[PDB]
Amino acid sequence: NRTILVPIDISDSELTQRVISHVEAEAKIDDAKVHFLTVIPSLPYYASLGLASAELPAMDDLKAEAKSQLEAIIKKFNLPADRVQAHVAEGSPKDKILEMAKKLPADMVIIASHRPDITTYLLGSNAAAVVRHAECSVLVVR
Amino acid sequence: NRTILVPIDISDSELTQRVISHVEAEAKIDDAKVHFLTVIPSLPYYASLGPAMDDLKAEAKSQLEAIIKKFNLPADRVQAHVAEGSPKDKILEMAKKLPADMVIIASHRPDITTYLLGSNAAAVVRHAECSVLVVR
Amino acid sequence: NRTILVPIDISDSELTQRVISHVEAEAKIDDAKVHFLTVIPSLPYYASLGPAMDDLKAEAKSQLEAIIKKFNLPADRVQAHVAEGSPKDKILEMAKKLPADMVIIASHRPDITTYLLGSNAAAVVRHAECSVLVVR
Amino acid sequence: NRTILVPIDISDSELTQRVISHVEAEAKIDDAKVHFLTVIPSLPYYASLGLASAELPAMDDLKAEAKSQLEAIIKKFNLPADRVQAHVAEGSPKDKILEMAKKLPADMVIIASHRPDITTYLLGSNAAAVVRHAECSVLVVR
Ligand SMILES: Nc1ncnc2c1ncn2[C@@H]1O[C@H](COP(=O)(O)OP(=O)(O)OP(=O)(O)O)[C@@H](O)[C@H]1O
Ligand SMILES: Nc1ncnc2c1ncn2[C@@H]1O[C@H](COP(=O)(O)OP(=O)(O)OP(=O)(O)O)[C@@H](O)[C@H]1O
Ligand SMILES: Nc1ncnc2c1ncn2[C@@H]1O[C@H](COP(=O)(O)OP(=O)(O)OP(=O)(O)O)[C@@H](O)[C@H]1O
Ligand SMILES: Nc1ncnc2c1ncn2[C@@H]1O[C@H](COP(=O)(O)OP(=O)(O)OP(=O)(O)O)[C@@H](O)[C@H]1O
Ligand SMILES: [Cl-]
Ligand SMILES: [Cl-]
Ligand SMILES: [Cl-]
Ligand SMILES: [Cl-]
Ligand SMILES: [Mg+2]
Ligand SMILES: [Mg+2]
Ligand SMILES: [Mg+2]
Ligand SMILES: [Mg+2]
Repeated sequence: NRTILVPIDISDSELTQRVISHVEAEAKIDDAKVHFLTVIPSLPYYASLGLASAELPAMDDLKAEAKSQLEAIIKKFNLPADRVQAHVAEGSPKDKILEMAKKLPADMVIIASHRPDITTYLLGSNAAAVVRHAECSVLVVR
Repeated sequence: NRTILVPIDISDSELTQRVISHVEAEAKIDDAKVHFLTVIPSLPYYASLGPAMDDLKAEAKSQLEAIIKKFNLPADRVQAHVAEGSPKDKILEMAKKLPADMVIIASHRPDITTYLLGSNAAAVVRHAECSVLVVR
Repeated sequence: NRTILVPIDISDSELTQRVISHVEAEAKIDDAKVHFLTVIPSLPYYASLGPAMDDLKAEAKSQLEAIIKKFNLPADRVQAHVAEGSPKDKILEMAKKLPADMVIIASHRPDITTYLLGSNAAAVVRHAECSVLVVR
Repeated sequence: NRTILVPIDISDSELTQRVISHVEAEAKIDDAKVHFLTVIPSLPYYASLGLASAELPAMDDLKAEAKSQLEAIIKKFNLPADRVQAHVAEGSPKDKILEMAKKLPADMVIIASHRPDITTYLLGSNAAAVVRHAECSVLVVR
């Protein structure tokens, strides 16, 4: 039965805190499996400044860390342990979200509109791309 | 408790058929009130080139009421509305006035063209102050 | 050399007045050919509720030709066109068919509402294969 | 007279190479001043993984470096030296582009649609935001 994708940006509490009741409600409808995905973004510009000569941490360690934080966030959702799965990817958030939505495949993607503290843009760049490009239903949470 | 706005384009059966399961589900979560709205478009271009709106509104209301019979919803929790104007304008205005907690809309009319999101879905998902479910 | 497509909404004087200086400038860079297009909208909603298009097309052509007289462009480098359909559809189709090297469009009808980019400008800037100047 | 903003992402040759003839042509119309801006993007997510405990280079040095590369890119435009100015900022590219467009103020912003090598998205996140949110004309170059 139903598969729901919940992209999580571990860098912000509220983008997560907002979706909780929606993800739970959508899941309870028919005991769906809920896949949570955090994406460690690629750094093309910093790359051009010589930062990877210059050094960022190993991607293997960055993913292990991002995964541990995602795992803590997942536990904030009241969902049975067998209906949940944690994923970490590397890339543009929108690219990897859309890739996973296709690969699973997702029947619904549940995302926040944007970061709370910034009002100006009514839709964030990832939310906007995902809404437009997903092949499945997309719930934009406000 | 919750209020759900369901904009319906009475001229497209598939846009309407597509959201049925989602509306029914979303309503049942907490016995929400469901408002259906259809909007008779403004024709400003035609105005530049030179029946009664009363009558068009009654026909649209009649067709929306028949469409509502395709949804399993409690009769006492449902309301139908007809408006005149740009659809996105009147959808957004009703979302603020109700106010709506969710708007449920289909993405676009699928066809042989390259678009992925319709002009009204795009404006609604962007400008609504509440959550928006874009159905595919 | 270059081909410039200039979609005109004949019903809005300001959308048209706003691009005049940009079209004139863009043309003069290299003595470009300028194609003006106005699109008579499709009314599928009205079709669901139940004069001649020949006649509407001739009136629109006539109004577009009068609008073209507000531009300083060489008469031999200008062409006017009228189409029927969704404006963005027919704009994009003509941009591919000419093909256009640039499309020059105004952003939106400014008014008391929150929108910043009109439905046709948005689709054109996104889907055109060539450069697009969005005029403010 | 006229002021043109040309946002440049120093991390890609073609996003730059494409705009050249357009920027020159727009400038020659009436001897406009051309402001070039590169934005060093803020790294909220990497921040949450402890990378700034963990270390990226000093922002002062990152800006000096980004500026030196921008300066080389600017010289690829056939423009008089007194009608050109280089800027570096820190933040979201779209935020800082829009800020500068307002502050100058810009009469036109000239931007590429997206990165060449990625076809999927017809408009990049920064291009899309700038087109929508700029108060002035925006030329999207393809
Ligand atoms: N790195 C990420 N990994 C997983 N999901 C993400 C990531 N970034 C964003 N998202 C998803 O997209 C939602 C909306 O965030 P988005 O990035 O589009 O807004 P924003 O941060 O305000 O925009 P911008 O990133 O353009 O500043 C998030 O709530 C989350 O669901
Ligand atoms: N006239 C209308 N009245 C009420 N709601 C509408 C109307 N038109 C569209 N909608 C709502 O918006 C949805 C998406 O339709 P939209 O018009 O955005 O797609 P489209 O017709 O493919 O795009 P466009 O009208 O740009 O060509 C519909 O499922 C419906 O929920
Ligand atoms: N009927 C049309 N024919 C030809 N070009 C048009 C037509 N309508 C709009 N355009 C082109 O698109 C531009 C922007 O108009 P647009 O319709 O996108 O704004 P809007 O009317 O504010 O939005 P909407 O029609 O969504 O409410 C116009 O300046 C014109 O270049
Ligand atoms: N860091 C930057 N500083 C200055 N301008 C930028 C920056 N990033 C993008 N731009 C401007 O925006 C244009 C289009 O790039 P955009 O980032 O929107 O496309 P993309 O890289 O394909 O998208 P994404 O960044 O969403 O992957 C660039 O050509 C450039 O003019
Ligand atoms: Cl926005
Ligand atoms: Cl699209
Ligand atoms: Cl907008
Ligand atoms: Cl796109
Ligand atoms: Mg973000
Ligand atoms: Mg429609
Ligand atoms: Mg219009
Ligand atoms: Mg980019």
